[PDB]
Amino acid sequence: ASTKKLSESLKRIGDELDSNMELQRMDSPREVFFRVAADMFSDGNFNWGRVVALFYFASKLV
Amino acid sequence: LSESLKRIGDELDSNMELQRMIAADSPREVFFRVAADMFSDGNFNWGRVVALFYFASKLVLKA
Amino acid sequence: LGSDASTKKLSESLKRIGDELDSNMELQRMIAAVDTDSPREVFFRVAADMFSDGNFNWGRVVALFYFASKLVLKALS
Amino acid sequence: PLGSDASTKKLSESLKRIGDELDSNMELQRMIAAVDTDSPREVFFRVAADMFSDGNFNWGRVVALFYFASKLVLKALS
Amino acid sequence: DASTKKLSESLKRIGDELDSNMELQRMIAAVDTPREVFFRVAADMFSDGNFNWGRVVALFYFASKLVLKA
Amino acid sequence: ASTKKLSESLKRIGDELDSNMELQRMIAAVDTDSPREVFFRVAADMFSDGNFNWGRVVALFYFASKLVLKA
Ligand SMILES: CCCCCCCCCCCC
Ligand SMILES: O=P(O)(O)OC[C@@H](O)CO
Ligand SMILES: CCCCCCCCC
Ligand SMILES: CCCCCCCC
Repeated sequence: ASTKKLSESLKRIGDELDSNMELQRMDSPREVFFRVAADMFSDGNFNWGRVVALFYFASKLV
Repeated sequence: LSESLKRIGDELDSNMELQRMIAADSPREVFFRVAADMFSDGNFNWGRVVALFYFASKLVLKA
Repeated sequence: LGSDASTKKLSESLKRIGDELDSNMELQRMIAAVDTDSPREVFFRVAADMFSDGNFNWGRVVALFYFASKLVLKALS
Repeated sequence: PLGSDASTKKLSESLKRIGDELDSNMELQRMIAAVDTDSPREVFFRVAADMFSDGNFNWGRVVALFYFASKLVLKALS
Repeated sequence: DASTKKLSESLKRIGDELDSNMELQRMIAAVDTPREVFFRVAADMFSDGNFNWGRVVALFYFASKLVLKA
Repeated sequence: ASTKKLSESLKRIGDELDSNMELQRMIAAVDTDSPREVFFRVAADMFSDGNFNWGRVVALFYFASKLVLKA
């Protein structure tokens, strides 16, 4: 029950990110990444979850 | 999109139950058990992969 | 441009290991036969089996990395 | 529900056998343990330079060099 | 084989100029114990909107020395 | 603030790298049909002396990464 309560949480978070935001929204890879990254951190909040979402976004374009 | 990656990472950062469940040893064995239970069904959507990476990246900071 | 008894012997063994990986015909056939349907399920099935016995050593990580990188290239074309 | 996948099992069983030969090759681990614990960047370069001295840059060699690199980073870490 | 000599000699001087820049080494060493000063420098590096690749490598040079101290 | 001086030095270094026309000229003159062999021959020549300082690895990463864009 220990690992099961944690995996169902991440599984619940993962599917709700996949169904809420119409993702897979995707000319020049480097520019547009730094374009959204500058807009992600216009407010000086560099929280860790923002880097993780920005990490996957960078690997998507490659 | 810029606000999409923002609120996605923010709500994942603010889930008090998730941050409490992550705080609950031997990191690699639990990560393998968590990853095996996450994809016990047959869907490997990006959100689960990101949430597993977010769990792994948080799991390596404690070690 | 420089060697030693130990480093030269170490280099030839790593070179022999890497060459036997790429020339293992049966290994290359199994890798080339993976489905382009979902390489994620294949990668998960492989990783789950490689760490099912509760044992984790870096040779298996390295072998999983060799397959994952080849799986990425085949799924690109 | 993930059921069976016999062809993937043949592959994962082979990769698992390959990774265990690397970890249990006592001749390889002896050579890895017996390289200078002083300048790990230097010995890594000389190994890499000799591995690709012949014009062959196949991916299996890169992975074998990455394996030696990964073990090299751990020895200098402990 | 000689065309390599000029290029490798320039990259060699670039790397040595980086590590032997005493003012730069002092500034990198004067940081505090973590991941947030990296973003403070990063957002300060790209505030003019220029994301040319040389700046990313220069930031990688700082981050790698920053992560070694950790 | 305190990081302002360091941020301007890294930004200056990055701008000097990309604007070094003689360096960009040499990187652009690399054989596109064998970028791997050119890289190894440059890397072996860079460390032909006994020095393996981290700055040289970063410079090698700059040349290698620019090599991957053309490839
Ligand atoms: C004491 C020097 C730091 C230890 C680094 C060892 C890593 C060697 C492998 C290099 C791979 C790029
Ligand atoms: O020759 P292989 O082993 O396929 O690797 C080549 C790859 O590194 C780029 O083409
Ligand atoms: C112990 C199995 C870990 C496998 C990671 C799951 C990633 C699949 C996309
Ligand atoms: C050849 C890969 C060098 C990176 C070493 C990483 C060690 C874990």
